[PDB]
Amino acid sequence: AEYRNWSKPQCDITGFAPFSKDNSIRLSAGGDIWVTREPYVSCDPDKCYQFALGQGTTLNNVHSNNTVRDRTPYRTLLMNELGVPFHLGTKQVCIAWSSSSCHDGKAWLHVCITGDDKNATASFIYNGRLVDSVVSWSKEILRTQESECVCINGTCTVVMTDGSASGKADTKILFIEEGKIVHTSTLSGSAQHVEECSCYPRYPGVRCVCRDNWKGSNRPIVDINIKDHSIVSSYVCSGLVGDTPRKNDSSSSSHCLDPNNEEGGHGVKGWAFDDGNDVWMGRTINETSRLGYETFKVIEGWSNPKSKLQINRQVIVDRGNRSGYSGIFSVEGKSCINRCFYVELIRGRKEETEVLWTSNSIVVFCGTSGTYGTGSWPDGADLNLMPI
Amino acid sequence: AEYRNWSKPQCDITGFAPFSKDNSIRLSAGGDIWVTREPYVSCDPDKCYQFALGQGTTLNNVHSNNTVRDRTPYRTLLMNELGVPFHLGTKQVCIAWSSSSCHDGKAWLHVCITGDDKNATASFIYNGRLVDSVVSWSKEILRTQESECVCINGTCTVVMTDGSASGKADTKILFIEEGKIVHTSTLSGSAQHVEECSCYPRYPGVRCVCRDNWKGSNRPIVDINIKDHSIVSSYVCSGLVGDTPRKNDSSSSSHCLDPNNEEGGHGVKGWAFDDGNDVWMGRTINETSRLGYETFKVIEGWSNPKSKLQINRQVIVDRGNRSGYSGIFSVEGKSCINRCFYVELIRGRKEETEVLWTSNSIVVFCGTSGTYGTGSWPDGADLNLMPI
Amino acid sequence: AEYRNWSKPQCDITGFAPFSKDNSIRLSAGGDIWVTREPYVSCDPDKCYQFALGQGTTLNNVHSNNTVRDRTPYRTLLMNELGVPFHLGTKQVCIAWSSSSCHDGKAWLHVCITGDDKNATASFIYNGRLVDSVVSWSKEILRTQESECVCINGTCTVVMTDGSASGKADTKILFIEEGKIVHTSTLSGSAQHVEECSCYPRYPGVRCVCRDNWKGSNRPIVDINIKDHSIVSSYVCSGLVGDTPRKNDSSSSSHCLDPNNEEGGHGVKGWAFDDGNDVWMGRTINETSRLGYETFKVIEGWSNPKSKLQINRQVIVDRGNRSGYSGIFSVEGKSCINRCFYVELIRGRKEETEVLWTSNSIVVFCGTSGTYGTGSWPDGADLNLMPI
Amino acid sequence: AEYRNWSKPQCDITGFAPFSKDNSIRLSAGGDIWVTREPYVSCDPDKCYQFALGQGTTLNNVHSNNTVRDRTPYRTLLMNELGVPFHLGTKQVCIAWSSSSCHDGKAWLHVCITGDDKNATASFIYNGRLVDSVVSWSKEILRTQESECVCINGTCTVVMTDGSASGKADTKILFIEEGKIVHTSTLSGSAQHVEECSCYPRYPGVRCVCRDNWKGSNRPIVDINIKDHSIVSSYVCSGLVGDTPRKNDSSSSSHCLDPNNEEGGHGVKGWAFDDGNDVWMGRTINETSRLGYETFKVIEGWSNPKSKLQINRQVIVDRGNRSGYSGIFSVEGKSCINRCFYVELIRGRKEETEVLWTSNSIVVFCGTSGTYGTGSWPDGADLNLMPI
Ligand SMILES: *[C@@H]1O[C@H](CO)[C@@H](O[C@@H]2O[C@H](CO)[C@@H](O[C@@H]3O[C@H](CO[C@H]4O[C@H](CO)[C@@H](O)[C@H](O)[C@@H]4O)[C@@H](O)[C@H](O[C@H]4O[C@H](CO)[C@@H](O)[C@H](O)[C@@H]4O)[C@@H]3O)[C@H](O)[C@H]2NC(C)=O)[C@H](O)[C@H]1NC(C)=O
Ligand SMILES: *[C@@H]1O[C@H](CO)[C@@H](O[C@@H]2O[C@H](CO)[C@@H](O[C@@H]3O[C@H](CO[C@H]4O[C@H](CO)[C@@H](O)[C@H](O)[C@@H]4O)[C@@H](O)[C@H](O[C@H]4O[C@H](CO)[C@@H](O)[C@H](O)[C@@H]4O)[C@@H]3O)[C@H](O)[C@H]2NC(C)=O)[C@H](O)[C@H]1NC(C)=O
Ligand SMILES: *[C@@H]1O[C@H](CO)[C@@H](O[C@@H]2O[C@H](CO)[C@@H](O[C@@H]3O[C@H](CO[C@H]4O[C@H](CO)[C@@H](O)[C@H](O)[C@@H]4O)[C@@H](O)[C@H](O[C@H]4O[C@H](CO)[C@@H](O)[C@H](O)[C@@H]4O)[C@@H]3O)[C@H](O)[C@H]2NC(C)=O)[C@H](O)[C@H]1NC(C)=O
Ligand SMILES: *[C@@H]1O[C@H](CO)[C@@H](O[C@@H]2O[C@H](CO)[C@@H](O[C@@H]3O[C@H](CO[C@H]4O[C@H](CO)[C@@H](O)[C@H](O)[C@@H]4O)[C@@H](O)[C@H](O[C@H]4O[C@H](CO)[C@@H](O)[C@H](O)[C@@H]4O)[C@@H]3O)[C@H](O)[C@H]2NC(C)=O)[C@H](O)[C@H]1NC(C)=O
Ligand SMILES: *[C@@H]1O[C@H](CO)[C@@H](O)[C@H](O)[C@H]1NC(C)=O
Ligand SMILES: *[C@@H]1O[C@H](CO)[C@@H](O)[C@H](O)[C@H]1NC(C)=O
Ligand SMILES: *[C@@H]1O[C@H](CO)[C@@H](O)[C@H](O)[C@H]1NC(C)=O
Ligand SMILES: *[C@@H]1O[C@H](CO)[C@@H](O)[C@H](O)[C@H]1NC(C)=O
Ligand SMILES: *[C@@H]1O[C@H](CO)[C@@H](O)[C@H](O)[C@H]1NC(C)=O
Ligand SMILES: *[C@@H]1O[C@H](CO)[C@@H](O)[C@H](O)[C@H]1NC(C)=O
Ligand SMILES: *[C@@H]1O[C@H](CO)[C@@H](O)[C@H](O)[C@H]1NC(C)=O
Ligand SMILES: *[C@@H]1O[C@H](CO)[C@@H](O)[C@H](O)[C@H]1NC(C)=O
Ligand SMILES: [Ca+2]
Ligand SMILES: [Ca+2]
Ligand SMILES: [Ca+2]
Ligand SMILES: [Ca+2]
Ligand SMILES: [Ca+2]
Ligand SMILES: [Ca+2]
Repeated sequence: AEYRNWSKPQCDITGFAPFSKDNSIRLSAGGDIWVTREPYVSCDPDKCYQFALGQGTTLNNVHSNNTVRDRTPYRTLLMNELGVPFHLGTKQVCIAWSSSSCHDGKAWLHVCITGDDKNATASFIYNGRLVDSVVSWSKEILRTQESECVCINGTCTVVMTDGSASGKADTKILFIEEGKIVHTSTLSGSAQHVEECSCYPRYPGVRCVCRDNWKGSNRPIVDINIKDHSIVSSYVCSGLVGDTPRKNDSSSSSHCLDPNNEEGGHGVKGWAFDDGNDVWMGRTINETSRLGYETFKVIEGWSNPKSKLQINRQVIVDRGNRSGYSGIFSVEGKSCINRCFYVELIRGRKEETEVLWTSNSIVVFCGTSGTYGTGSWPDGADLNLMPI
Repeated sequence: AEYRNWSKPQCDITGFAPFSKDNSIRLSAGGDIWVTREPYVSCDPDKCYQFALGQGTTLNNVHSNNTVRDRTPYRTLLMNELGVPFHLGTKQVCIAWSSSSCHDGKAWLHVCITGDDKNATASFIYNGRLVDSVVSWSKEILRTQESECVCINGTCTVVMTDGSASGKADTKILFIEEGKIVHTSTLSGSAQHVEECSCYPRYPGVRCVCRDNWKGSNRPIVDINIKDHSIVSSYVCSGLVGDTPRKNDSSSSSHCLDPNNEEGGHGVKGWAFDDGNDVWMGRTINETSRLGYETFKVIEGWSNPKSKLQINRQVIVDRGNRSGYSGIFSVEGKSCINRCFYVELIRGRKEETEVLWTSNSIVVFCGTSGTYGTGSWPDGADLNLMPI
Repeated sequence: AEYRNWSKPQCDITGFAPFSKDNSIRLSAGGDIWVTREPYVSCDPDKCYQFALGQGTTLNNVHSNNTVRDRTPYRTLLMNELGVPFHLGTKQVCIAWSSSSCHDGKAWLHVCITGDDKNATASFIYNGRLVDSVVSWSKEILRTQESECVCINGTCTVVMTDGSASGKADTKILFIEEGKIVHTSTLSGSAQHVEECSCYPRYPGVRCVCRDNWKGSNRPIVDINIKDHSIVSSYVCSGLVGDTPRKNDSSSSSHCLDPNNEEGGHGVKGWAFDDGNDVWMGRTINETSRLGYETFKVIEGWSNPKSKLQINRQVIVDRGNRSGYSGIFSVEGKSCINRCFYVELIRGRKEETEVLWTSNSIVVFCGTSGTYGTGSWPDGADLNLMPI
Repeated sequence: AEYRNWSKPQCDITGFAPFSKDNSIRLSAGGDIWVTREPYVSCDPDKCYQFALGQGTTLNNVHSNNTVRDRTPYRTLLMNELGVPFHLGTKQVCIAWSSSSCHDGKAWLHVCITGDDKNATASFIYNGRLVDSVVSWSKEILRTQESECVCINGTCTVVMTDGSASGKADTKILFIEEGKIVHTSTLSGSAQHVEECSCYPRYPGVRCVCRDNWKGSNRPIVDINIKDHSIVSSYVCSGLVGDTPRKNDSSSSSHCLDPNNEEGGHGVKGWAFDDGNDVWMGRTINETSRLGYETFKVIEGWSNPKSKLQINRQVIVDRGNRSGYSGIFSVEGKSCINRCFYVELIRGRKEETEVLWTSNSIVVFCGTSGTYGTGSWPDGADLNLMPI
């Protein structure tokens, strides 16, 4: 086995094609399925895995009451092969209420954060054994991506944030070789508030598209030099912005270096990536809440903060159906690196009151250079009929 | 690992021997089993897999109401090892309400069709990663085999139909190398309406025996040249015809080049294959509905449209018990290529009203050059006692 | 991978040591466990598998009513790794109401018999593909071992019986190379009625200890020359006899060449093997029914029909708890071939009336040259409390 | 594959980092989970396994009544991959009410003890086959570690005790090469009462930290020379003692060679290991019962019986939540041997009366040379709401 370098061109992308769905909530109506949130997909050199943060319970289970909560001692990172729903035989790969995973071409890395809100611990688990850990630096919910980290030449990188949700915080990018934290660079450049980075290889570096929870409805960008550890940061230029909340299409504005200051507070995890000077991104369709999910190409939307010229719109989930977190992952082809995305379909509290629990299913798409049609892939669970 | 060429003679066939049954519906009476239809078997160079189109639900599950429906967003292709019933730990290999799979000797191909009836998308997934997709060409339920595709020298072929069920439609045969659509040939020769081809290697080409849903109770044949991409087409000569509906044995007639125009409208998925100038086929015993299932050898039935001389009849499922789709698959022996078949045993709506759901189990047989006896392998589920 | 020859000495045996138990019936009280009977253990060169004949249902399942019946269309051979209870994810390896399996060192053989009582079919499945089949020869429940076949130099042998349970029948020993029936020898020598042979390698041949269902409470022996296909047969000399029913210890008698004519009618599957001129065997403790299970060494009990000198008694299952079929299997050590046995613990009908079903669990022991103690390993299920 | 020598330095340890949790009891509230006690973790050269002694039942199961009992015929050793909860598809690797497992670098050894209290049998199972067994020597609950054995150069060692719980007993250390008992050394040196040793490699020997159930609240130490089979024994010097019960921190005293005679009677399984002349250990926080669980480094606590200078305290489980057995396991890194521990979280009888059963979940930590924070990882099951 060799290390993944990802030293290949990004694939031709004309839009995205259907790839997986787990129907997890519909299945949990007549089966033992884990209660989850904050899921993601990541793949070894052969095949993909779906991950999620469990609530240490199944759904048709008295313990599923109040799974609205973000951090308990019972949250673990569940890891299955993609499209195998989180059944009772699913492996919990670490204790974690925040996490991120990747494969360097030789073995898995899991970055797992649990413990006290004011003093959480990040364990680093590579090749099925604990190799390192770090404390919270700022003592206020040490957290990371909730999607795949990225490894190049065997150096894995991961964005972690400690401190305020709605003010300045302390973001650090760690570098990991065989599970060992070998360097820490701190957040630098013009990105002001960084979370939950959806990151992807982009030889010779990594690139991340994050969530500003403070002043921006534009998403931050972070560029990571793997070799000398340098960090630059900015925002997705594109005049059509990717966070939720945001202002509508006619009212919105962005900026390449600064938060737009537009409904900025709060956010949702999301993704985007560069296509020359164009940008592919997706987002919730509804501008205030996590209902619906679309993707498009903004032309010059990677280098022109004034551009609102989208093309290749696809509805992934229609505007009446619920979405949630979404993130990028990258899959090496024969000649090129393709780009894929998953989308958390959240059901339950607080939005839905028919049931006491909070879970999610996923649906997953992949970049295609072929043709494709139209549709809608929502959760499909009828909450009026689920475990009373 | 090398590519499958299948450059071996077809095995001596004196009839078929029992091979698998999953008892899926009986199991679903006290366990969590997926609701399925449109199943098939296909095998890698070591071992076989059962596939089916799930309804994104298990049976003892409120979501199993109305699984009569043919296409929802929740349908995925389930893939298990043959004889492992579709339990909750079963892997969903793509989103699909129409599908077809094969192994080229190196890796799996899945052809998966989902999305809008008028604009469905066909994703092509090879070696656990999406490589291509195509849109509907005619905008009316893009669909494919519901049984294994066939790959020779690493070029996989698959029949896909778009357009009318009960008039002319646009059938295309695609060619796929490592998940990449490398050519499309359109349907040619004298076959008028083509569906759900049960296809099998026949070095140097592929051969398919399809379903005419329009004017024929004889089944179409399609011959696919893998090397220069040419396509010829006709009908199964044999005077005893293989579709359902059909006219009875004394009243029936066929034709080698044309639909018999005999109760032709509608049909059911089925299979047949040549044995010199003889033909092996199977079919439902009842001539109007999917009750019972038999197989036989019509002598000169591959080259003489007047022949009604059958021998080696076997009842697979008796005439009081329900059948459904059936299709061929092919298994490489030490010296020869054997031929096998599965048979969908459909239970539930609309025919059976004791329950609100629609599922199936399977039973599977294989060509044998040995001797064999007699029996009946129905579904065995007592619907009077199942999830009320 | 090479072929198993088993060209090693039988291990020193001072008695048997505990090896596995599946608690299948106790588990089925709060889980989805298959209804089974006629189980056995067999092992590949690495590890062991438990097999059983399923009733195409789980226990807490309406379909478990009447699983007393010996042959239905829904019976399949279940195969798990040893000590993994027959859960819903268990693989059904063929359709079978009678079966036998072995590994030649390269791949599995399954011998599977299903279909009409008067015209049953025996499929031969090797390396995950059907290679041969035979019809019933005598048209009266073609049946085989219900325990492992034995393969030497890649020629597997299996005893099959067709015809009368309580008169002369037609026993044949088949020889199989890569799933192909390459020869059939018919039953020869002085054994009059042969069933359900518990067979074991004994270089250069195989040896079997069977069930006489007609005139003998002594068990038959069958010797199989793998190279020239010759067959001799007799009975276990030992004056303490191994069938059930039988006469008590003081009243009993045997004979090396002839059925003892002692309560002979009927029987139960069992095992024994030679240790020089001594014999190891086990049997039910109760002499008329399948309650309890013991093992011992009869000294000179392999060559002297008058000897009733037992030593090294072990209770495997105490005389108040239910037993059932038991059979031998053989496990290659570094220097020697060890001998092991499983014991069917039958629960349910007709003997137990608290429930409508009929199943079994297993317990398994292995030959040891060490020391060992005493105990009792019954089924442990409280049928007064099970699925009403 | 080569033999594990463990000829590497013990890793830098600054405390312990989170590693796994199975939430087994919370899961058993809406799923089929085994009833267990006496669990442990052990790892092959790639990955870790959780083990436990099952009660031959699942929790939501009538058979879970009275699982308070220590030895029944239905207890088997369950083995899963670490963090896969003991679901119904879990493999029972032997019959055992006392056990211990290890991997020599080539294959697993299981040491399994079942049968009569006064005449129990210890089976030794290596590479999926029984190789040896021994009887009870003293005829009073032959028992072993309930945590991993240790293998060096392919000689595995294991501590076993027979005889009195609250007086002198007969402890022996066995040596096993490929499952074969090749020598037995008896307990020697100044350790008076030995149980349930938590053992760990320490090249060139093994070292164990045990439970004195008679006169000591200090834990015994046993040193095992693998090459010449010699045995020395003593007690953990450290003035803060590791058993439960014990006297409080201000009242307590220890002794390097003798039981402290301090509330000594009874005990709980535990672990410790040397760090130069310092000692790492953990223990229950409550001094009389198995509520809470902490770990610390006593400075000079390995060579000075007067030292009560602890540093690097971590709460693993807070003082209101239940603990239980805990034990060490060892994981080979690239350059060093790390040390990890699991902790049995016991729920049910006799302490908790809301339910009739007795089970446990686990939580697992690992030595880290990094930094770490604070938290609490209890069982989390609400017994007021569980299977009535
Ligand atoms: C079958 O499926 C395919 C693929 O999904 C559909 O084709 C796509 O249709 C979408 C939506 O209409 C297209 O996305 C849109 O691109 C527009 C670009 O304008 C024109 O420019 C191109 C070339 O430059 C011309 O060839 C063409 O005439 C375009 O019209 C944007 O203006 C759109 O944005 C606006 O409309 C959307 C959606 O309605 C609004 O929500 C936005 O906020 C905004 O106002 C949009 O992005 C897409 O490019 C097409 N894809 C491809 C590959 O062709 C078929 O429409 C579909 N068929 C059926 C029957 O459903
Ligand atoms: C045990 O199991 C075996 C195998 O299943 C059975 O043997 C088969 O029996 C079937 C059904 O009778 C045979 O199939 C039939 O072939 C007929 C051919 O006619 C004769 O020609 C051959 C040689 O040319 C002669 O040797 C022989 O005498 C044949 O009679 C066809 O005429 C049949 O078609 C007609 O009958 C069927 C079924 O009854 C109708 O439904 C049809 O519509 C049609 O009118 C039929 O196809 C088969 O060939 C036999 N197989 C083998 C390998 O021999 C045994 O019968 C069975 N035994 C018991 C006791 O059940
Ligand atoms: C702990 O566990 C061990 C192993 O299970 C037990 O030791 C075994 O005990 C059994 C049962 O008593 C022994 O089996 C018996 O062998 C007898 C042979 O007679 C003597 O011959 C030898 C040497 O030739 C002498 O050393 C010895 O004194 C023997 O007594 C047979 O006569 C027995 O058959 C009769 O008794 C049985 C059982 O009671 C009846 O049911 C039979 O029908 C018959 O009348 C019997 O086969 C066995 O050999 C011992 N094994 C070993 C390895 O020593 C311990 O007894 C046990 N301890 C406790 C406390 O339970
Ligand atoms: C975030 O998480 C980290 C790691 O868990 C915490 O830091 C640890 O805090 C614990 C508990 O206070 C420390 O353990 C203690 O060590 C003491 C040593 O005394 C001093 O000596 C060192 C150097 O020699 C000085 O640097 C330092 O000032 C120490 O104070 C012992 O005295 C303690 O034992 C006593 O206190 C405990 C716990 O309160 C009692 O229960 C005992 O019975 C006993 O009386 C104790 O062992 C530990 O060393 C720290 N670890 C590290 C790596 O620094 C942070 O406290 C935490 N932050 C928050 C906000 O929760
Ligand atoms: C669910 O949790 C809430 C918050 O603790 C609690 O008040 C409520 O009683 C719980 N609901 C049920 C049905 O137990
Ligand atoms: C967005 O979601 C809100 C919240 O329910 C809803 O009321 C509103 O109609 C939605 N807005 C749009 C523009 O679809
Ligand atoms: C099942 O679905 C039908 C069609 O929508 C609906 O009318 C009916 O109420 C459903 N049945 C039940 C029991 O909910
Ligand atoms: C075919 O099926 C129909 C539909 O129920 C039934 O009424 C009829 O009797 C069957 N016909 C034959 C010839 O068996
Ligand atoms: C079980 O089967 C018997 C035999 O057919 C039948 O008479 C009886 O009604 C069945 N029992 C139940 C409870 O359905
Ligand atoms: C054997 O079993 C029968 C059947 O129940 C029982 O009545 C009898 O007591 C048993 N006999 C012996 C000798 O244990
Ligand atoms: C549980 O076991 C105890 C001890 O045998 C018994 O007395 C009691 O009846 C059992 N409880 C139930 C609910 O059956
Ligand atoms: C220890 O546990 C006992 C048993 O319930 C409890 O009563 C006591 O308060 C605990 N002691 C301490 C010091 O926490
Ligand atoms: Ca924001
Ligand atoms: Ca259930
Ligand atoms: Ca038709
Ligand atoms: Ca008999
Ligand atoms: Ca249940
Ligand atoms: Ca003590």
